[PDB]
Amino acid sequence: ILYDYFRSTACYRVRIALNLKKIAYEKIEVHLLVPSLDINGQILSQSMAIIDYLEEIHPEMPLLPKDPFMKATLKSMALIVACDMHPLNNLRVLNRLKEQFNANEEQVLEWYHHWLKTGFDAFEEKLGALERDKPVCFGSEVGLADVCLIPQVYNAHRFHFDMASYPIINEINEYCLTLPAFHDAAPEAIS
Amino acid sequence: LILYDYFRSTACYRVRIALNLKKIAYEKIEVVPSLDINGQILSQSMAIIDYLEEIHPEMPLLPKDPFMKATLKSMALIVACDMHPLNNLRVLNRLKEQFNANEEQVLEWYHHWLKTGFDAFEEKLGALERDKPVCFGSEVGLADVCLIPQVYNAHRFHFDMASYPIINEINEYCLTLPAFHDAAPEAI
Repeated sequence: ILYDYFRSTACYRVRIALNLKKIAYEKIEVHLLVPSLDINGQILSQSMAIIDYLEEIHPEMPLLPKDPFMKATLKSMALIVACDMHPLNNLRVLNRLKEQFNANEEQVLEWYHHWLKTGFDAFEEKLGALERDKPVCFGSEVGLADVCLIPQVYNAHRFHFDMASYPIINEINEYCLTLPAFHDAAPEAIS
Repeated sequence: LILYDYFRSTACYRVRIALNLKKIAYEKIEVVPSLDINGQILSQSMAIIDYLEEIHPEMPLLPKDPFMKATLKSMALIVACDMHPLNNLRVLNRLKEQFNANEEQVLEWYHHWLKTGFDAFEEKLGALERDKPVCFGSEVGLADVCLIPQVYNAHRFHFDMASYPIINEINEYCLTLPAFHDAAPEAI
């Protein structure tokens, strides 16, 4: 049982992860902990934690390489998104800017775009040191970094940030968006 | 094996601790954090620790049960994801740059995220069993490694921890152990 909010980036990651490794689950659409997984009564939060659990009980369709260093390297790229980007732009943060600072619309956008630039700069950076056979983050299979990247890029277009500066990312996103696992997990697919 | 380190960076504090718990020898350079493995560099504090845990399985920072392992992972994420990033220097600077925020406004911000996170953390703590002041069971783990340094940030910024009895017990206990004590910024 996945408890799901369709506008949630975190939830988008989980939805992709569940598809990629072809895990049979069961969705429960709610409003506004999401995502959260119910495992025979036992509830688990935090999208990165949720994904690592899946990865552990369902080792097939690995979202990470075996090489301990590469595994950690890809992980840290997923963290760039999940730690150095998403947290700053969460609805809760935008609202604090509005409460505390009565941020007008251009202000929220400038803030929001600021962390996009910083996060995509760093991401495309490390991206440039890896080799790939297709437009995925690394290698010849889609992984954890791609799982976290697609939802972040979705947010960026939604807030109309211009991706011109990030060719490799733009390619990977385009590629990934043609897989059912990604496509069917999109928020639009939900409604 | 090299660690680019800053003594008062709570992310590096997390890493220093894990290196100690695992008794891994390493060269420390005070400029982060970044781990330099034979010329190859790795950069996210949570990624680094996961690397230490795969490369050095012994002195496990997490239990074997997949659920409890995931559960403590998520508590660690409460801190690493829902707390620390919002209160990073770069963010505070941004508030003063974009909103010309003042001291007292920066503090209100900083404390709001402290409160929000500790509330959640203390919450999940209440559902868990322990035989000493650690997050879970009778051995320190990854959650402890992330909690202590966050707590340090809370004191450093004069945030009242009165409402988090368990957290406060854990912080106290863990700081009695050399692995934590010797990784603290004061020690550095």
